[PDB]
Amino acid sequence: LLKRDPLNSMMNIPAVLSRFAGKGLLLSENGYLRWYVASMSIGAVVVLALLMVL
Amino acid sequence: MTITPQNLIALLPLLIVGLTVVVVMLSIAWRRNHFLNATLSVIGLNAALVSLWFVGQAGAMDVTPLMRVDGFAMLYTGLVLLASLATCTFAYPWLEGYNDNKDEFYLLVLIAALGGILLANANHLASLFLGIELISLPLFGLVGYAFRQKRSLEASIKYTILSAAASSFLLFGMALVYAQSGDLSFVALGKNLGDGMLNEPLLLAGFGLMIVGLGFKLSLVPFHLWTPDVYQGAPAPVSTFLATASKIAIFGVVMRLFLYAPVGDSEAIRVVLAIIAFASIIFGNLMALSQTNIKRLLGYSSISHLGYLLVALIALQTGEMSMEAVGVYLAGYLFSSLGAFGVVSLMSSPYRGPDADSLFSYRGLFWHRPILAAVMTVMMLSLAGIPMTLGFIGKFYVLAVGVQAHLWWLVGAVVVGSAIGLYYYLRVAVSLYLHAPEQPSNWQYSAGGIVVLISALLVLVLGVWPQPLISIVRLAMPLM
Amino acid sequence: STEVIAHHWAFAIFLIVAIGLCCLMLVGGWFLGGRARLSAKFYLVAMFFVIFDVEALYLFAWSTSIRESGWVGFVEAAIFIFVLLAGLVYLVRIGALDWTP
Amino acid sequence: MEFAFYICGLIAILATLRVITHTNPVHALLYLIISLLAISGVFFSLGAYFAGALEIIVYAGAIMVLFVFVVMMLNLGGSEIEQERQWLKPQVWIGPAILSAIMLVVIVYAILGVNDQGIDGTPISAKAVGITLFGPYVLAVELASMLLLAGLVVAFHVGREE
Amino acid sequence: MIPLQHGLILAAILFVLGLTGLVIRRNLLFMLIGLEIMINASALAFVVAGSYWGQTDGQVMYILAISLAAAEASIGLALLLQLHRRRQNLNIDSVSEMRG
Ligand SMILES: CCCCCCCCCCCCCCCCCC(=O)OC[C@H](COP(=O)(O)OCCN)OC(=O)CCCCCCCCCCCCCCCCC
Ligand SMILES: CCCCCCCCCCCCCCCCCC(=O)OC[C@H](COP(=O)(O)OCCN)OC(=O)CCCCCCCCCCCCCCCCC
Ligand SMILES: CCCCCCCCCCCCCCCCCCCC
Ligand SMILES: CCCCCCCCCCCCCCCCCCCC
Repeated sequence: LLKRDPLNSMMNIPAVLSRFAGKGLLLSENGYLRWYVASMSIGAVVVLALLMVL
Repeated sequence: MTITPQNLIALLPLLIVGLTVVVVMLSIAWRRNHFLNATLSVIGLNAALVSLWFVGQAGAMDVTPLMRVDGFAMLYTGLVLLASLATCTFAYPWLEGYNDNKDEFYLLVLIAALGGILLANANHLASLFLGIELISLPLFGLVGYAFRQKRSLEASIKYTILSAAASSFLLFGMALVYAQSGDLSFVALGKNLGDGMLNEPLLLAGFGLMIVGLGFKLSLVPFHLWTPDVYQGAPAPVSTFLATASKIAIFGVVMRLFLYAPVGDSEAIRVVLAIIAFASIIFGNLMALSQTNIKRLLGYSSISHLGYLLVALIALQTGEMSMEAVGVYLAGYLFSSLGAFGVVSLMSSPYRGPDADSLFSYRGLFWHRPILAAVMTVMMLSLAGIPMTLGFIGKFYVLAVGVQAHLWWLVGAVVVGSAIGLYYYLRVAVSLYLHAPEQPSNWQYSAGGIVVLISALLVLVLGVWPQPLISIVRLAMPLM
Repeated sequence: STEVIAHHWAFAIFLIVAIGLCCLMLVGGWFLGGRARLSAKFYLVAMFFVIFDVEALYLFAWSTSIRESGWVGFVEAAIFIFVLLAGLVYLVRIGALDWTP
Repeated sequence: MEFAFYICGLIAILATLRVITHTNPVHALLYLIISLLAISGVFFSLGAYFAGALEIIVYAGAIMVLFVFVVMMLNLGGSEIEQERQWLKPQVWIGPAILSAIMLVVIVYAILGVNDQGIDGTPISAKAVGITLFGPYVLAVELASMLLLAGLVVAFHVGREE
Repeated sequence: MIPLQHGLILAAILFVLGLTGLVIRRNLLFMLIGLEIMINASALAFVVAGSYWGQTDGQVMYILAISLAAAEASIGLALLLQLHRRRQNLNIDSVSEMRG
């Protein structure tokens, strides 16, 4: 039962999480200028809302 | 105020670079000569770099209501001038293959260097806005210098529209800040507040829109999506300039803005910048995990490294070594990016027309270009914060600054992002040392190789002995 | 005041009567009577006009306050006009302003 | 000057709203020229006489002359986009509408909480602007000349014919 | 007796209308139109701020803003002309080759 090294697998789990997160973030680099402007507007809204809350 | 001959002595690199712009333009008007105009541009940039000595002998004082010249301005002027000189040196062999006019490149590089000098000496919202624009517009021209190439035209269009949007965001932010305050100087952005009322709503909104524009110009998340496309589509010397000089100058003027403003120690801006720095580090490292092109990989690298710089910036008021950490990190990152983008530019030169693909194909580089492979892997180690390299000294400075101010989330983010960077930087290095399936000779190509070799030797030597760099950064201290 | 508001009302009546006169002329013309890719040189010259026009606005702002700015302002505007003429010489000498090649 | 300011602002808002939704490029440019004249009237209402003069001289007399020049150079008769009308369908424009409405709400909430003594509208002449332009703002003028030179060189290099 | 808040609100309305026009229109010329609207709204906001404080600084930065606007419109229309020359359409969704 242990020959597959379960502790090594559980410590390699963060590498798989990082790979999945990198793929999910790279989905947002679609190359569309309208999406880039929309993301800048979204970030402006987010920054302003955070500054108004705090 | 007014203008003095002593103020003219403190004006020396700006005047020298502007005179070089006029001289090179008149020389192009006389006769289009590539070698002569490139020589005139590098002579003017070296003259400004030498006149930094006379600026230092003149002292530190306020040349205009707009400009303030001190040691910090000298250091960042020197960094921007070195980046511009390296850009010219890498650009000459690339421009040897360009069928259209090769002479406007150096004119635009000189004008962008002038904007970088203005940003280094900026002490005002007017000078900051003008320096940002004076960096951006020649970069619009340089990114799309090969407009017949489709990728470069795409990068130029994306950069132009997005940076016009960011400049308008920054302008509206300065408008709200000036409406709240009434003074445009850096020292008075929140001076008319008191008794714990530093979190003025209109001032916070104006600084937020300014943060939007500057975080575009610094590739900070979520204003970061332009960076890999513009870095890939642009010519490789343009990628060198855009990665080094623009980022260094804009971060320096952001450093002065957050040091001199009485609203720079507001907790809301501090938390917003902490969120942006955390997201920038993590996202820029995660998106470079599965990148096969070196330009997009270096763009995500720039995102992560500007996140590290922002972490060093957040602890400005709490800590005392934050500016010196930023200076050491910026010198190390400048040399590492100069070497990496110089290897890219030397292996992508001459420009073989707008039809042939500009793919790098870094695998197996050692077996036909061994010295470039050694320089490139030294840069890849240096960007990873691995010791024997100056990039490790910068990472150590960022970690020490974060530990001093108890920014533990940022310290953990720095460590996690450093591990992810270790993965992809080391993958690039071992791919350089693998085996490839299949596999210039002028003195300017040799000069570019000498530049990247000197950068590699500087990175190694100041990684094993960083005390001269620490001393000459601590000598460059702005007015308190 | 009285003279200033009178001049403002006179200018307003000037605008109103001019617009009404042109509109009435066109209405009378309509009612009366029985019934039955360019080259890049145009962009280049318009762009040159725009750039030299904003540099002209800088010179407009300087010209109305020459005596209050002194010889220092003359030196600064001389540098400005020298850069203007260097740009103009650069444009002419490379054939940008030549309509025919 | 109060009634002039509000009517010019309303006209500018309505003309800009017509600009961002129109499909004909020349009609959109005409509405934006109307908006620029309205914003110049706003400038004249607030005493910024030089700013309004340059708004009609340069913004509504040079830059969109260049825009109309480019539009008639391209002979844009509404091809391959006027046949679509994609931005008028809800699924394209409602999302950015909420984005801009939220940003406007946040900026308005920030604006309403500032010290406001009112604008007296005292006319700031172009002589004072020229004095400040060549006094405390010398390097701004020189580096703005360099900036316009850079834009000239860039636009010449990109917009050639060959 | 014109409030500063009203002028700033008008400028913010024009800025967000320009941003909406920049986002929702795929035509590159309408995006350049939106960029002109946003930078003119920023310049108007600065003029309002300078007129409230009774300073020429607002008009000076208005001048710098429109210098930037003129040069940016020049570069943007040159890039638009080049795009229409080499691909005959102004739809920017075609110009999306770099991704990932
Ligand atoms: C016991 C708990 C308490 C103590 C915790 C101590 C933490 C620090 C020390 C342990 C670090 C663990 C790192 C685990 C991953 C090691 C790297 C690895 O697995 O590399 C191999 C893999 C590439 O090979 P392959 O599997 O083929 O991937 C296909 C990709 N082409 O590489 C990849 O796929 C790259 C994946 C991204 C980079 C590696 C993952 C980094 C994650 C952050 C590490 C820092 C620690 C964060 C906290 C961990 C949890 C506490
Ligand atoms: C009637 C229904 C609507 C009809 C269509 C729209 C027509 C235009 C309406 C708006 C503009 C004109 C408003 C009326 C102005 C009349 C004069 C006036 O009120 O002047 C006051 C002030 C004078 O200056 P000041 O010295 O401060 O005066 C204080 C007095 N001691 O004045 C000032 O300070 C400046 C006054 C405004 C600036 C000059 C006029 C600008 C006009 C811009 C037009 C834009 C295009 C409109 C297109 C409409 C159709 C779409
Ligand atoms: C930071 C310390 C130095 C890091 C490395 C810098 C580059 C040194 C390059 C020297 C030459 C390397 C030769 C490798 C040959 C591999 C052959 C493998 C055969 C199976
Ligand atoms: C073919 C590619 C087309 C890309 C179109 C991109 C359109 C983006 C629209 C974004 C809409 C956001 C709406 C508001 C979201 C919630 C508020 C902001 C985040 C907190």
